[PDB]
Amino acid sequence: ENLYFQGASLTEIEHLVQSVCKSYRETCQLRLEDLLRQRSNIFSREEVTGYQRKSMWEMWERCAHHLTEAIQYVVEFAKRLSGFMELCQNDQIVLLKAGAMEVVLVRMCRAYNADNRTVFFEGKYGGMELFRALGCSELISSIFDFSHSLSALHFSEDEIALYTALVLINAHRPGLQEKRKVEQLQYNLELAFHHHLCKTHRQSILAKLPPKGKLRSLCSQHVERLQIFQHLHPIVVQAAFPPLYKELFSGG
Amino acid sequence: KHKILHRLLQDS
Ligand SMILES: Nc1csc(N2CCCCC2)n1
Repeated sequence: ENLYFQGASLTEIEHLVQSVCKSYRETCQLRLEDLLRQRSNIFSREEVTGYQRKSMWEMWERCAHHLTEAIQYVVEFAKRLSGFMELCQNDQIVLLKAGAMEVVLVRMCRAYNADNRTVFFEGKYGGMELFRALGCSELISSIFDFSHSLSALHFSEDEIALYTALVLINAHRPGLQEKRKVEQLQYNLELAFHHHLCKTHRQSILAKLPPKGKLRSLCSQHVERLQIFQHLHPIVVQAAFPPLYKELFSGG
Repeated sequence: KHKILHRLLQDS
């Protein structure tokens, strides 16, 4: 069915490296240069107050919609990924349901500026105070601290590409039917990723990378804060939340 | 209940 479901040679590993870096470039949502070309367009104190003055439900809707758009590009990355489409539909959904948010959280460090501790949100850079109306301060400081940690690693687009393929292709996801098939694909991508770090003299970041429990904690915290908002505003979720968001985080 | 993932995966 697919080459990456068996043992691959050094040459095949080299083509996987370029395949992943290619698939990523076609689905990154915003170019790194465009994101760096805005670091100076910061939201004003008046605009920050404007966000802070927005209702909790409005802030949640805006954020859920932005999360949904970013997740949609991650779905495209997955489809263009070598071996993902050769997996069954159950496994494709399992991997995307568990991995999509984790990929968005990793991709996010590009859109975060460690110098001023701001994130590119709705056209400009704003600090974590911009999201004060959401009513989940622990989650926002946890997402900023994580992006601050990944920012310290000085990732290249290629490194983000290779690592995000790994975050998604996880053979340990509960509910996987073809566990051995996902095990071989994960192995080949681990080889692909480690090959590039070796070739680029970047193997030192391997020990500096966050644990798999960190990405899980952030995803679980998101589902927790969503359950709390849903209890407060059930109609806002039902009527104004994107169906993809509800499918991934509310199971319908 | 929603199922948009099945559509996104099929749509090519
Ligand atoms: N649904 C949801 C919860 S927190 C969130 N984020 C916060 C960081 C910036 C983008 C939106 N979205």
